[PDB]
Amino acid sequence: SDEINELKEMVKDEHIYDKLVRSIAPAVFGHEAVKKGILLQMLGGVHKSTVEGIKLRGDINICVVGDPSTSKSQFLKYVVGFAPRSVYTSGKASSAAGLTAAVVRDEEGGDYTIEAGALMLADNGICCIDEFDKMDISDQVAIHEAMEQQTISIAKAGIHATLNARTSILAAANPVGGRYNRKLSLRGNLNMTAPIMSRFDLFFVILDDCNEKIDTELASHIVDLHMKPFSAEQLRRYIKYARTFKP
Amino acid sequence: GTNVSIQECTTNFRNFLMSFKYKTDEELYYIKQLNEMRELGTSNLNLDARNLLAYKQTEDLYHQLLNYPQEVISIMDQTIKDCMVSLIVDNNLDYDLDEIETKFYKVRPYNVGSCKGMRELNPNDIDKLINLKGLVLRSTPVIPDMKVAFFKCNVCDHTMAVEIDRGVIQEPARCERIDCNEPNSMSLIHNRCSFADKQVIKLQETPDHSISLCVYDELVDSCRAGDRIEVTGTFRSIPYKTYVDVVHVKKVITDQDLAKIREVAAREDLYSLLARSIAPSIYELEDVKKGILLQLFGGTNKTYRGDINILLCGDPSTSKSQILQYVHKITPRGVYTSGKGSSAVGLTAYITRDVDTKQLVLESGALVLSDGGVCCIDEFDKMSDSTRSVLHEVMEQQTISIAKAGIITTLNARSSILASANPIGSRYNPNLPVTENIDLPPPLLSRFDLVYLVLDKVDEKNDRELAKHLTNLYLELPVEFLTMYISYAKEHIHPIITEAAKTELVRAYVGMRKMGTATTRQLESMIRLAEAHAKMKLKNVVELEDVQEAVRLIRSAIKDYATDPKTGKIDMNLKSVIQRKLQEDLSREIMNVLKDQASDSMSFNELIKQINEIQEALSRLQQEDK
Ligand SMILES: Nc1ncnc2c1ncn2[C@@H]1O[C@H](COP(=O)(O)OP(=O)(O)O)[C@@H](O)[C@H]1O
Ligand SMILES: Nc1ncnc2c1ncn2[C@@H]1O[C@H](COP(=O)(O)OP(=O)(O)O)[C@@H](O)[C@H]1O
Ligand SMILES: [Zn+2]
Repeated sequence: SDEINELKEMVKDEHIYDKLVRSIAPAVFGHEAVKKGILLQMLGGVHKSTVEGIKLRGDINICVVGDPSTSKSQFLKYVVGFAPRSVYTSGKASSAAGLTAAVVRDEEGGDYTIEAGALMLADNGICCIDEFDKMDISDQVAIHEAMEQQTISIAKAGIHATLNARTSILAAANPVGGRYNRKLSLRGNLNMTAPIMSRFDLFFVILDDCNEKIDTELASHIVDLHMKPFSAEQLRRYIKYARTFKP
Repeated sequence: GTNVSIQECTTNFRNFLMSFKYKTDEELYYIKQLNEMRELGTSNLNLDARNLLAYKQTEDLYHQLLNYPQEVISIMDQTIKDCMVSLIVDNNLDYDLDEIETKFYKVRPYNVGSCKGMRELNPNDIDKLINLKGLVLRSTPVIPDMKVAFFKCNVCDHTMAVEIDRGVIQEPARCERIDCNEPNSMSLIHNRCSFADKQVIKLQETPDHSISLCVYDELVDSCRAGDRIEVTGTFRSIPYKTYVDVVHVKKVITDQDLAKIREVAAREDLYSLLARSIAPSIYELEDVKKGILLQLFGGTNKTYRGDINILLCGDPSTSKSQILQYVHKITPRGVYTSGKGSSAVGLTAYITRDVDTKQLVLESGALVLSDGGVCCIDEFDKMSDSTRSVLHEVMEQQTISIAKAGIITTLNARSSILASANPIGSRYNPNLPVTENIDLPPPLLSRFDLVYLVLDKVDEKNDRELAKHLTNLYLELPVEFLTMYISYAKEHIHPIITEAAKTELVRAYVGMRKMGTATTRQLESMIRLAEAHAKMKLKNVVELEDVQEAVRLIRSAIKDYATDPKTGKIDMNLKSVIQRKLQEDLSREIMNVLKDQASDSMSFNELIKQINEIQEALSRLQQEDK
C-alpha cells in the first residue's frame, strides 16, 4: 500500500510531465529540449505485431549535435549512470563486431558461437554512443538494422540465426568543421547522410551564443558546480510502472 | 637452532607492550591501545612496526627475527589470546570472552624497516622478513586451499575428520569402528571439506621488476588493480620462482624543513624566486615559468579534477624541449612520450582476456601509467588522428571507454599533460590568424587551459642579454627543496574559493566573451589556475588577487592585448595621440584636484588612489614648477 501510494503520487499530479522534464540530469543547466527527448526515449512506444505478422518498432532513437563547448557528453553519462540497462561507448573505440555481435570459436567443441556486443548487451535498454560522427561509415551501417528492425542478423561461419536487438540508440556528434558554421544552413553543416538521419525520431542541434544574460547564469552555475521535485531514485520507480501502458 | 627464545621473546614483547612511548607525545602508546583492542571485535591487530625501530630492544628483536618471523607470530597469537583473557576476566573489566577464547588470532606488523632491495637478496635471504614497495597490476580469482578433509567409510557411513599438516594428506587405512574393520573403505567427500581463500596478485616492484605475490585468508581481494602498495612479508623461492608471502600490505621530513618552507613562503619575492630557481638554463619567460609551475601544483580535486594542461606554440627554436625534458626529471616520476612516436594502443593500453584469470587484463600504456602524475608529449602536432581521438575523453572525463570484440570496459587515466607543438610551416606567421597558425582542430585546441605563444624577435639588445646569460653559464633553491615544497603543497593545502574571488569570475568571463573563441572551456581554467595559485601561496583559500593573477596569466598566454580582434593577427611591436590626450587630461585633472582640496599639497599615494579609482605627469609638472 505504501509503495503503491508513493508510485501514485508521481502519477496522479497535474504537472508531472514538466516536473520529470526538469529532473533529467539536474547538473546540466538549460538544454530543455534534450531533457524532454531523453525522458520520452526512456519510455519507448508500444511494440505492435501486425495480424500479417509484420512487427512495428517501438523504441525511439535520438541524435544530438552541438558545438565543442555545449555539454553533450554529460547527457550520455547521466543516461548510462541512470538507465537500468545501459552501455556507454566511444565512436572511435567501437567497431562493427563489438557493437552487434562477435563470431568466436566456442569452448567444448569446434563450432562457432556468438558473443554479445554493445547492442545485444543492454537489450530492452538504452545504448549510448559518443562522437557518433567520428565513426567509420562501414561500422555505422551495422547499427541500422538494430535501429529500425530491432534485430541483428548473422550469416557468418555456421551461424544463421536472427537475434533480438530491442535497444534505444542515443548518440552525440559534432558539426563537420567542429564549430557550427552559422554562415551555412543545416544541410551543409552535417556529414550524416539521409538514410541515418531518417532513423532518428528526435534530432537536436544546439548552439552557443554570446548573449550576456545567458552566459552570466551559465558561468554562475558552472562555477557553483566546482564550488558546491522528484529525486533520481524516484524516476526509475515511476518508469517501471509507466513502461507497461499501451495507449 | 632458533633465534627466538619463546619465554625470553614473549617477556621482551610484554615489556615493550607496556612501556613504549614515541620519545602530547608523552602518553604511552599501547597502554592506551590495549583497551581499544579489547573493545574491538576484530580478529587481528596491525602492530606498529615502526615502534620496533624507535626502541632499542625491539631493534635487536628485529635483527634476531629477520630469519624467524613465523615463530614470533605464532607466539604472539597465543600472547594476544592470553592478554585478552587477562584484561577481560583476570582484570574483571569485561565478560565477553567465549568467541575470543575459541577463535584464532593473528598480528600484522606494517612498518618494518626496509631491506637492501629485491635484486640484492641472496639465496640465504630467502625465508627472511622483507619489506618492499611498488604498484599492483593484476589479480587472480579466489582459489580455495585445503584445510580440513572429510572422510566417510563407504561400507558403514562412519565419518572421520582429517586435517593437513605441512601440506600432507593422510588417507586413513582402515575404519576406526570396532565392528567395521574393512581396510581402505574411507573415501573423501569433496564438498563437505573446508578450504581457505588463496589469491595471486601481480605487483610491479621497485627496490629501495614485477613480482607475483601470494595472499591468504582476508588478504585476498584487499589488493586490486592499480593499488599503490608497500609490502611487508616473506621473500620466497622453493624447490624456485620468486614470490612474496605477504604478512601485511600497506595501501599508500623534519620541523626544520617546515621552517625552511615557511621562510621561503613568507619572503615577498616568492614567485620571482621560484621562477628564477626552477630552470637556470632558460632565461626570463616569467609567464611560462609561472604557468608550468602552476601545472605542477595542480588544482583541487573534488567529487572535477585539477589536471592543468599546457601547450607551447612558440617558434621552433625556443627552448621548449629543454623545459619538458627537465620537467620529466624534476616532477614526481612520470612518463616522457612523443606524439609522433606514439599510437592509440601505446597511450591507452593493450587489453585482452586470460584463460587462467577468466577476466580482462591490461598492458598499461604510458597515458594510463601516468595516473596521478605528469606526462610530456612532444610533437603534439604530429599525433595520429586515431590517437588524438583518445585525448578527447581523457581531457573531458579522465576516462577511456573501449568496446570491441569480446571486451567492453572503461579505464581511468587521470593525468596532467604538458605538450609542445611547432606552428604551421617553418615559423609562426602573424600575417595569418592565430587559430590558423596552429595545426590542431578547434575541438582539441579549444579545451586546453593555457596556450603560450613564445615567439623569437631579432633585436640586438635582447640577443645580447640572452647571449651573456648563456655563454657565461658553462664556464669552469636546490632541486631537493623544490620537490619538497611541491610535495608539501599538494600534501596539505585544500583552498576554497571565496565570495569576492567568485564574483570576479563572472566579469572576467563576460569580458572575454564580448570580444568574439571564448568558449566555456576557459572558464574551467579560470578556477583550475586560481586553486593552483592559492596552493602555491599556501593560503588556505583562493584570494581575489589569485584570481586576478590567473586571469592575467591566461590573457598573457593567449596574448589577447596584442591580438587583432578583427582578424586574429598579432602586432609586431607588442608615442601616440591617444597617449598624448590621456596624459593631457590626467595632468589637467590632477592640477585641478591638487588645489581643489583645502591644502596647497598632498601625498602622491592619496592623489593616485583618488584619481585612478600619473608619475610622469607630476614629474613634468614639477619640471614646469607647477
Ligand atoms: N549547461 C551546462 N551546465 C554545466 N556544465 C556545462 C554546461 N555546458 C557545458 N558545460 C561544461 O562544458 C564541458 C563540455 O564538454 P563536452 O562538450 O561534453 O565535450 P565533448 O564535446 O568532447 O563531449 C563539460 O565538461 C561541462 O562541464
Ligand atoms: N633560451 C634558451 N636557453 C637555452 N638554450 C636554448 C634557448 N633557446 C634555444 N636554445 C638551444 O637551441 C637548441 C634547440 O632546442 P629547441 O628549440 O628547444 O628544440 P628544436 O631543436 O626542436 O627547435 C637547443 O639545443 C637549446 O639548447
Ligand atoms: Zn566403516
